[PDB]
Amino acid sequence: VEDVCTAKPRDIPVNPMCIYRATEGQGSEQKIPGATNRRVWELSKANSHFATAFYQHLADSKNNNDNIFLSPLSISTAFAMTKLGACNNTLTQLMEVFKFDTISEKTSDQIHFFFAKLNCRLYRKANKSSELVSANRLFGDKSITFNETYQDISEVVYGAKLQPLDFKGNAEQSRLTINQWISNKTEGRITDVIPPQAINEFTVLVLVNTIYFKGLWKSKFSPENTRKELFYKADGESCSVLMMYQESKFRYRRVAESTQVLELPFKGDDITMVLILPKLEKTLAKVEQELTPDMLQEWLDELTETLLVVHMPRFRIEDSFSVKEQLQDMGLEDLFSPEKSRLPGIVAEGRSDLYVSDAFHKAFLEVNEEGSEAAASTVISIAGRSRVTFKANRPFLVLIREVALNTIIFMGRVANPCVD
Repeated sequence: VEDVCTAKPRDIPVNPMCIYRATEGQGSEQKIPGATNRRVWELSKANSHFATAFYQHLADSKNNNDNIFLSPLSISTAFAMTKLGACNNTLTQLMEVFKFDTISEKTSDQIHFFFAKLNCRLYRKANKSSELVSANRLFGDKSITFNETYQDISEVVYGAKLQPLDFKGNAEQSRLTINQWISNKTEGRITDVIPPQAINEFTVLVLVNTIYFKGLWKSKFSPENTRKELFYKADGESCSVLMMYQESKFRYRRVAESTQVLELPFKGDDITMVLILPKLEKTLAKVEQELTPDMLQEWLDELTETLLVVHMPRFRIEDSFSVKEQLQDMGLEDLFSPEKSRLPGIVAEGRSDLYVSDAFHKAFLEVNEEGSEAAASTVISIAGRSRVTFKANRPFLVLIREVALNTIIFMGRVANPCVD
């Protein structure tokens, strides 16, 4: 069994309460993937536009000397899970902000199928490759009878089991139970996401998503060619880092405005790490400000195995934030206003007032001699009740693609590596 996605020949129970809907029309392409639904391609593309669109926004909100790291795929999954229960305008905005309107189908109900199609085609049993894994769960207050078909399109399409907690009474204790589920599901890395008073008396459903990844480098680094070196911080100050070094053949190009893009694949070429180390004289800010997921030229043009002598800090960056600030700026407004939020698919017995009170995300990355472990979580809580050389020793951005499907699984700016 490997879920609904590729059952046998098949069909799924997907039909929520409301449906939205003319697509983007120009571009929003497909890799000449003549196959029935090769929508999953345009889903990954839509998803990756939101990833760039969400980073450009978060990076602007974040002081340039801070590290950023998120898993745009975690963020698109946890909200497409919530768009099941949405309706009317809340739905027009979830389709619009997360770019789901770009997938060429005429109806929002379809996107859910295509997400289970790309998820099955992503966390698959790769007994060589790596460890890319996800776990979605819907925890709701024991006292609310939840909507039965919600409950189930979630079992099928997202693998999200309902778990009753006693939010209403024992909410502080309930926060500890979800926070620990996330710990377990990310191999103890994304610890305590949900901040101290985020869940209380009136939380109806907390829904959580996770994504964990471990991968060994193809071309490992030697613990002996690991000297300390200065990393010249984003602010022009510097710190001592344990800087890894190796000589190898790797995909590479020096792209627009001498912004070097390296791809270092993990064990058995499915997942890679992309590093964008922009020239000395530039500022990573510029390259952050003009990022466009249709700058995939950058990525796909370095199919030129090139002999690098690579220097790279081994670091550990950990980060968390509120997706509610930046999504509001992105345009998702109705979903968070108790006034304007329309979500009738989630509750049966009340069915009405529910809104997203806050929405969190925490992330992790340890890159090191033998490989890297990344982890990520999102919980959206809802309430209402009813010898060329590439010496990366200065800030750079990090992508972690899953090549086959092209899905930016994680994205970051390691701007200060001498943190733990």
